[PDB]
Amino acid sequence: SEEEIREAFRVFDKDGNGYISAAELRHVMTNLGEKLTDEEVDEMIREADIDGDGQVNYEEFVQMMTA
Amino acid sequence: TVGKFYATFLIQEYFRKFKKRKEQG
Repeated sequence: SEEEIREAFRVFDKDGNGYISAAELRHVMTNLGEKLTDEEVDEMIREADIDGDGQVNYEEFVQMMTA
Repeated sequence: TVGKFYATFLIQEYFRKFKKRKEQG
């Protein structure tokens, strides 16, 4: 299945565009599930968002390994 | 840049463990 990651990312998208605003993603990442570190968050959103706009694409992160 | 695949893996198992954990406790 591909819903192993993608279907779990939608559950955060409140825009339905395909890209969430880093700020929101950061607050949920170190809140829901387990507890990571500010380091493991910022760096995670850094390796993904290369543009710097703020709207990071989640499927671009999911289909990354496939790329 | 250094380990994007590693980061990808992080969320991979993160969502996986959470999805099945939510139905466990």
